[PDB]
Amino acid sequence: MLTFALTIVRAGETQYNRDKLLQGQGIDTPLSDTGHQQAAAAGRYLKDLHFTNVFVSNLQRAIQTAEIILGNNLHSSATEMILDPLLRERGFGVAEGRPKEHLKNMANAAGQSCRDYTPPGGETLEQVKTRFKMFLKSLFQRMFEEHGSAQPVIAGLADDGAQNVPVHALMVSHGAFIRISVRHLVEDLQCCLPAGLKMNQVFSPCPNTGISRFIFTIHREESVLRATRIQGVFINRKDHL
Repeated sequence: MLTFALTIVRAGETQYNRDKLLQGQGIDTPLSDTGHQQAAAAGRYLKDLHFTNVFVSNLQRAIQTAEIILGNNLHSSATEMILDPLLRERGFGVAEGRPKEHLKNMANAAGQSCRDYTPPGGETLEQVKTRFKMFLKSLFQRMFEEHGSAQPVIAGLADDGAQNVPVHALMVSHGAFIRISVRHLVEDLQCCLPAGLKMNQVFSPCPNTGISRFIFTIHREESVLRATRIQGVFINRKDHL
């Protein structure tokens, strides 16, 4: 109707990951050398895939990660890299630039758990979730426009779940945004899970340039595009590291 693969990759490391500082949207700096190497390893890993569509956070570390992946790709040089602010990392407001532990301290000082707490000038979970839902609606519209009309095999390889799926989007984003996105796919939209992936495993944090994959089936429910099936394939893969 339209079936398409979505590969999701977290940005590479900046200078600030090493120090375990909260980056969010307000720390917008380039990849470290490690970051470059992570992105290059991810690019070699995915080099045999044709990405028909590429969507990227407009934060620099995400842009560069995507550039390096595409620069390593054997098939996707004609693909325009779409910059989408909807893919930006969760904003952590005044907490940005502080070590990650400080966020815990602020939460505790406000009598709230970390899941409940939003620092001044940051986004709530609901706000980020809203950005992913908007991205998704926009994703479905763009994918059906270019590609639409009226069980995954998991071998431990770069093309798992997508060996014979020609329509393939790449999404390059950030750790907290990706975590929230996966949660929406898994919890809200109740996507199928493969091979021993369950609730417990699916919610682990994605490492820098960690790679996840879902297969979407979509159609027109009389003028409204909806997913008739979302199939998880793999989450947070880092073999290339």
